[PDB]
Amino acid sequence: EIDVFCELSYRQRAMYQSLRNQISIMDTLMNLVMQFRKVCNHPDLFERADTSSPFF
DNA sequence: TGGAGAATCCCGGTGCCGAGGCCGCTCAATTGGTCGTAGCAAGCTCTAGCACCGCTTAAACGCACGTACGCGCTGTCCCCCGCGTTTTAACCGCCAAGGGGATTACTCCCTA
Repeated sequence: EIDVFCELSYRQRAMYQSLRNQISIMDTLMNLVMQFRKVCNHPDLFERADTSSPFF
């Protein structure tokens, strides 16, 4: 059994920390631990990156 | 009237498939007892439904009389039927999708 640690990429931690900011109001925690598990898997699960352009 | 042909009947054969009957279970109908009530029986009031009389007039009705409208009769046509050809898409089969819902998993926190 080999443990393989890797840190949250800058996009993931932008998701994770703004999500964790909800703990300043709630604590829904069982909802948050599923959103935290999504971003810990891939942020496209939480918000799919897609072709984008400036504000019109 | 006759006739030909096209349309409908009837008779027998075939098949399939659904109705009628059988079997398990269950759960919902029945037995037995309690308790509340509700509506059934008496009694009182007096409300308004019925009957009658007399007057008023305005609504009904019998009949005169016309003319306005119902209907049969003629002509036209046009437009809907009937039947043959062309075309389309309804019906059937088979696979696909997914989409919804109920069960199961596991944390977190309310509430008893």
